[PDB]
Amino acid sequence: VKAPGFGDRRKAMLQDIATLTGGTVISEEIGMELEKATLEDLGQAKRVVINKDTTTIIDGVGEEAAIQGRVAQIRQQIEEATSDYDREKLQERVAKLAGGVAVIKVGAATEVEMKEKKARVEDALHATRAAVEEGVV
Amino acid sequence: NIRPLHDRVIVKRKEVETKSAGGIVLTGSAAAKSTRGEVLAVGNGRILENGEVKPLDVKVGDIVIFNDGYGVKSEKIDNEEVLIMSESDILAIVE
Amino acid sequence: NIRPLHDRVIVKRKEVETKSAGGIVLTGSAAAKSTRGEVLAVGNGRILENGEVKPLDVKVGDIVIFNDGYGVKSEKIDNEEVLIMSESDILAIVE
Amino acid sequence: NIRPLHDRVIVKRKEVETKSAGGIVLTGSAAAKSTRGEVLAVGNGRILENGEVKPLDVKVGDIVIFNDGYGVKSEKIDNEEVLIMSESDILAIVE
Amino acid sequence: NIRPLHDRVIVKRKEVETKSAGGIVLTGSAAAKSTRGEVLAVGNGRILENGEVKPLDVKVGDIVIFNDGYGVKSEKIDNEEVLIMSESDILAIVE
Repeated sequence: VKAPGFGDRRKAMLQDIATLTGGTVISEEIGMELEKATLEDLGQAKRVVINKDTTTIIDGVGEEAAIQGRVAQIRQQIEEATSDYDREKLQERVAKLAGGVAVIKVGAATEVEMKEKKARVEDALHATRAAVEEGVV
Repeated sequence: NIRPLHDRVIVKRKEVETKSAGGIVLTGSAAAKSTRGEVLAVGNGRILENGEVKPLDVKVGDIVIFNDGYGVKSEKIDNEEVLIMSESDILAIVE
Repeated sequence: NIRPLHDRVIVKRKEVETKSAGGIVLTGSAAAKSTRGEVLAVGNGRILENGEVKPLDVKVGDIVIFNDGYGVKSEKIDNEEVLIMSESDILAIVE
Repeated sequence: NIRPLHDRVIVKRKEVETKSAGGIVLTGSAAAKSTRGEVLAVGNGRILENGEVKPLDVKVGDIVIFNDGYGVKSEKIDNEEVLIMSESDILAIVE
Repeated sequence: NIRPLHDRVIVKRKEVETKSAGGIVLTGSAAAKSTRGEVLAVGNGRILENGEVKPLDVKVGDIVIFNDGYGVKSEKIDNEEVLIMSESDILAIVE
């Protein structure tokens, strides 16, 4: 499969996968060669499923301390972010490493109803996040 | 075993050193391929114009410095890289 | 039968191995043409400047390592690929 | 200790002078590398066609002027750069 | 003092004339470099195939005409430019 991400985000994704599966990334700029790779440099998992579009890793073998440290570093990088796109991407990374990703698909007969119901659902999601964050009156 | 013909010598290239004049580690194109090897097989000798043959000056077991070029060939014997190359490309003998 | 002239030798290239250092099958440009062959016919010998002829050092039945190049030529005899090539291109004799 | 083979000579080129015809300091590409060196080791000699070997005309200890080329090779021995190059590239002997 | 080796000759290139066939002064690329020189040092002689050495025909003190080429080298000795080049590039001897 191909490595997700373009540029430094590909590095972030690969390093996160290595931490989750307990492996080591083989790269030129760190000082190792692919011919010198051994069993220790390969990560371990329980189930891996690939299809036409998506790849998932199930039950990665890794000590929780590494994941906690990595998500702490990612949270620290989040705290010093300006753009909304960057904070969204780093929050997605936190969800991948620590929690999960949930998708709500709106159903409607036509397109105008689709758009309005989607807007209402987005407003409800934002309001629920704010209410969880700061409380209600 | 493998024996050469005429004035060809089989050598095993030395491992490339990683530390140079201290603990600094060299990785990449800075560390070039070693120009030193141990002689493994030596042929009978070059054939002169008259017809007689003269034995080579180099002996098996010594370390020699050779000039890699077009005449130097790399072959896989005993699952190991060896160099089959002419005696004229041997430059000097260490010790 | 076919016999060469002077210092030319008939060899037959060995089949390229499909598995190397294990059961992994190698297919594509990685599997290069084998540099080992079986000698079939050997000529009388090279002609020296003075006039006499010296026999070759290689004998029919041995396994030799040769360099593919411009001098080496492929010829179709008796529905079988064989190589016509000079003795000076032979590098070493196995066993 | 390192000894050459046939007609190869081990030399150590002199340091490039900085002051030329006075106190004017020459720095950059104007100061060409020295073409003078000190011979360190000398091989047995060239091998003639008939078979006997003739000693070199250059002895260890003298200063020689050599012409750099493709055959001149630079190697690191005793953590010191030396030049391995054929006797035919020696032009003249100083004093 | 500097002595050559084998069949090399030390010559001193003569100054290019400024006036040609009259008082007209020639300046620029029209005035070609002089092809005449004064021999300074002559080596022992070219080595033969058998092993004997034959002395050069040119003697120190004569004026010779030589052709400039890749084998001709210019060296700085005694703060004076000299040419180190093989005897084969000598074309003729004046007087």
